[PDB]
Amino acid sequence: ERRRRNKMTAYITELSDMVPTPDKLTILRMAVSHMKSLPSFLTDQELKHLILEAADGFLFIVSCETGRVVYVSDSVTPVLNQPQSEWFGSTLYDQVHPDDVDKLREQLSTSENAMGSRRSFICRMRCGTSSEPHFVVVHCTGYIKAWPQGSKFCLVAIGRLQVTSSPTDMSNICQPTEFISRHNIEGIFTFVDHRCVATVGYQPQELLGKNIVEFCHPEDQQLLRDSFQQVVKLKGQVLSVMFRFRSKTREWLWMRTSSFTFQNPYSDEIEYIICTNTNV
Amino acid sequence: DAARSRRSQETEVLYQLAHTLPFARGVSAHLDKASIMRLTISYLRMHRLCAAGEWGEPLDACYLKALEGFVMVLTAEGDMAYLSENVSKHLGLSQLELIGHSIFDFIHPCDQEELQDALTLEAPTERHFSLRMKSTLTSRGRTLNLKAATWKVLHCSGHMRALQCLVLICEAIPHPLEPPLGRGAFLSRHSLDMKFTYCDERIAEVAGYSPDDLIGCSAYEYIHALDSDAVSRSIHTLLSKGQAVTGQYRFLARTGGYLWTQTQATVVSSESIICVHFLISRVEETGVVLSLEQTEQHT
Repeated sequence: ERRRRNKMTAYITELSDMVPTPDKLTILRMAVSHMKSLPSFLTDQELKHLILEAADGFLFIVSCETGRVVYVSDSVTPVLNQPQSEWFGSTLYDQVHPDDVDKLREQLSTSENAMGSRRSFICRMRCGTSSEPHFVVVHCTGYIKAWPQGSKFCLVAIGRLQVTSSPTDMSNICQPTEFISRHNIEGIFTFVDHRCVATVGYQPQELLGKNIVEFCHPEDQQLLRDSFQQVVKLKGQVLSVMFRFRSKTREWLWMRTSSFTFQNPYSDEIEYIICTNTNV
Repeated sequence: DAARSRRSQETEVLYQLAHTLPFARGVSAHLDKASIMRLTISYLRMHRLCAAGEWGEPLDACYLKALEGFVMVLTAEGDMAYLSENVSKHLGLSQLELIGHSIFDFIHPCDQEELQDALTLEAPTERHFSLRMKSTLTSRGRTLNLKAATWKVLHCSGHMRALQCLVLICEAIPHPLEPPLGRGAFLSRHSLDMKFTYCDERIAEVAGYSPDDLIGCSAYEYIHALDSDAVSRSIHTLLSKGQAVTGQYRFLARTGGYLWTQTQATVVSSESIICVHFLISRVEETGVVLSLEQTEQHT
């Protein structure tokens, strides 16, 4: 209770610094009149702006029966690089990836869930395109509302980009420089991405089921073996090795393989070894 | 007798100030003096913050209604500058009891470091993190007094903005049925090592797998290697906090190719994991074999 009286001192000092326009009760008097100088904690407009500061999204309202856009907020332009010209007068199906139409229609159905019911789904929507449309993943959450024929049902929703972290080759914009593989602890190719075709000349199925040593120059094979055994004895830390890899055609290639073991997040057992194979 | 008189008038003007608070009539009758002070100070601070924004419509109220989570803006010291009302729907604790207090008195201890690194492939100011917050809710409502409060995992996403604030939308991961089922999703059950113990039949339409063949296999074998790290981190979160939401990742179809997916995982009770996978794409690169099982099935 000495704490209780001392927090109340601090508080009166905080309100001292907060009121622009003394003794504690004089502070309280001028703060009373200041509060009356200005029912919810925030205004709906303030909360709207706060939400738009948090999420990279836009509000839309569409008819449940046809997807017809009845409203879109101007923040659809910074979000999707799309003028309001493109949304008003169209339906939501005009904006989404064709493969998403069915899902959208099911989300817009009010057969078993209507007035006040919630909706949460993911679709892909058209963005501003210079020359074939380009789609972006949008997470939509909203509710069903009778829109004042009679009052038809409508989805009132916010669509957002970048709700999580976004999910390659980045040094040569034209031809791939490397490919990722996975191996069992024995060294057998159990996963390779299609960039193998451009980097070493083999189709993925020409590597899967075979051992990486089978593609290593004999003079380098022991070094590759040593490095792989070492990465198996390490637990997730990357180790690099450089060796001569045999192409499907076009001779031997210097290749940097940097590997690490994938540890099961629970059992800590080795799921596989992950490899980035880069033509040096 | 003059000291009393002055203190009585202090309490009177403080209760009048409580009457100036932006809440319904009669709510101030349930507030103590410390709460009155905290709420008034925080109201003035939030008004100062909203006045710094460079900008009335009936469609405004739709925004919070369209959100599933709640609004929370935190200061640079970690004090809960503002919370929207619907916070009561997610934590039981109301905005009355939470506005003006420090977030760290309601965060799981082992998450305080993560939050501290958040308050100081990703845009520089954008924030995505999972936070265990104190919640007094059960399936029957607000039945827990604050000391038996449980930890609720919140997927928080937002922006560092400029004093400097962190403005977040915080969403709950729903806890996971009966036919008829919907499109764009399937359900799976795994042991803690993520080996399949059950999988929705819709997987056959989605990726061409029969659920029986997946039983016993490691889920990590079915993700694209490019999504390796991310899925790993998600599972780590799932193992330490009890629930997690993955990013977008590629799930390998039976005979080749992959499809884009985002899943919510929940640890259940000895323990097991339930995954709800929402599909983003149909199978892409259908004629491309990537895994050894894929070429074993393509033949």
